Amino acid sequence: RILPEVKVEGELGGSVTIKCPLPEMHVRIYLCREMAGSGTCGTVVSTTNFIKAEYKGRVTLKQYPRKNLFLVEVTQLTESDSGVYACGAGMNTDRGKTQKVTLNVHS
Amino acid sequence: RIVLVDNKCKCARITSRIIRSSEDPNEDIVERNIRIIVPLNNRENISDPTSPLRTRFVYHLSDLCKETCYTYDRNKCYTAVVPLVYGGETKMVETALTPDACYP
Amino acid sequence: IRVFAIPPSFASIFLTKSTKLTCLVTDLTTYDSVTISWTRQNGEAVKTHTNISESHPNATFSAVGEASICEDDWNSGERFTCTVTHTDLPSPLKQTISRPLHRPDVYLLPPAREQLNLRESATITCLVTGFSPADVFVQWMQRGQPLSPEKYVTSAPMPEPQAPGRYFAHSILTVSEEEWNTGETYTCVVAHEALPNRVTERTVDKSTGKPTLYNVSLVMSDTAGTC
Amino acid sequence: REQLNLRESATITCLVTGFSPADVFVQWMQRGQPLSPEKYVTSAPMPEPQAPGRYFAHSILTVSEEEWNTGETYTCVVAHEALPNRVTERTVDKSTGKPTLYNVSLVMS
Ligand SMILES: *[C@@H]1O[C@H](CO)[C@@H](O)[C@H](O)[C@H]1NC(C)=O
Repeated sequence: RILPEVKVEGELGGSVTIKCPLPEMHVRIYLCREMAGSGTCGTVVSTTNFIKAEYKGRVTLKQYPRKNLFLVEVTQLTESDSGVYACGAGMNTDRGKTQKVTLNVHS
Repeated sequence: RIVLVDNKCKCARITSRIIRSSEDPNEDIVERNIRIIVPLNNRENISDPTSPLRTRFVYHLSDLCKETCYTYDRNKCYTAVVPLVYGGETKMVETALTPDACYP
Repeated sequence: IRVFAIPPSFASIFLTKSTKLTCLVTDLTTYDSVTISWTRQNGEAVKTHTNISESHPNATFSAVGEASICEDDWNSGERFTCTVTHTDLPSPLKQTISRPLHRPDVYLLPPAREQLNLRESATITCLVTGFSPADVFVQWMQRGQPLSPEKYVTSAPMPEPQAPGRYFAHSILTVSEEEWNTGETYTCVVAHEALPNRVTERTVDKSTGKPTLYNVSLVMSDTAGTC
Repeated sequence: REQLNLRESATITCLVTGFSPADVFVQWMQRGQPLSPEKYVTSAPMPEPQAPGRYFAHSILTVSEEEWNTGETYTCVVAHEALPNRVTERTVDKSTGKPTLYNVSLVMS
């Protein structure tokens, strides 16, 4: 139920980094975009190699055991209605989401 | 608010509140806000799946204000042991029903 | 010629931890006792007696004798004798007092709705039942600070009509209706010898009581196997 | 509620407040004829902690738990001089505590 709201801004040339708590458990760490139309959550990147088809090659992830932190970095942002992204751990996405954020690509 | 029965085994959470109502006299309201989260598809014996499907769901507001229960906690773990042939010798091996909750 | 000996009370060993045998002698013409003494079956002496009272308005003198004893000097099953002397009887008068159980139950009862409709003062009550022996102390605490005894009263314990071994009593506190509208801690603290910690508080507020409007919001899904 | 869960015998409390003269009388009427004096116990009148010259009292009736679900009255009658008719009485039953409307929601998706 935590709300670590962050208001990073990013254009097409702008790159946006999202900070997530890393429990170091290493079973699964992921970011999940909540789907406004369906009313549920939709994974974008995880510990697994899968990635969104529209987002292929544009988003990467960094693990920091030294600081126990997880980085989701997006190099290019194509005016997405950047909804709410939830960091989470574990296979079950809805039950494993820890923190949620939302920002704005425009300004 | 007043609901110190957040026991996540039977899911209950029946809190109490007082409608700071429209500013008339103490014509107030007392509530009991239940939210039971039925697993419904879980198994009878919570630590052993060989038990049949748990159909009945009993809910007494006495024992849930603290036992067999229905769901899994993130802070606790439930495990199991399994055999295998691999030919002749059968060796017990330990598995965990709750991954990302008690993974070694 | 009035001579009496009174034992200590639980309301003093919990409030101040000051168990002490008292010996009150009054109505004697010249002097109640020129020398107070307290003796025991094993022949153990006692401490000093002081705080002597002035003569009564009815042409007689009052005297008191103190036997400051240990806490276990009354729960070990032994007797106490108050040696008192006068001037007309050549024999030193003697008097003896000694000591002879079930756990109580405490119940909070909410003020009746009718007096809440009148808006002067609701009376909260805590009933203590089934205690043996009749050795219960009751006090009222608000927000962790006790209230003055002038605000609440406690009933002298009476024997149960059906269970003579058991005893029952109660205490009541009057509070302004508006205060109970806003609400307070309202703790009835109870102290009986048949209690683990000597302690069994129960409390009440506007939040608790008879619920007049529920609303259950139980949910169903099909994967919350992990509440 | 907690007394009713012991499933043994319940206690009715009858409280009288604010009367100036002492020596009030309390009797327990059971929908018709009275009851034996040993089925109820009344206390003495003590002064009011709040009021200067007013008193109060309290009486207890002990009944079996099962008698409530039967649905009997067990009314309390009191007599005192200051009453307009020198006598009054009240009553209470399990049907007095139940009045409450519920409220239920039940989603399943
Ligand atoms: C329960 O009642 C309160 C106030 O009456 C209301 O705010 C709340 O939404 C209700 N809950 C449900 C599940 O209807």
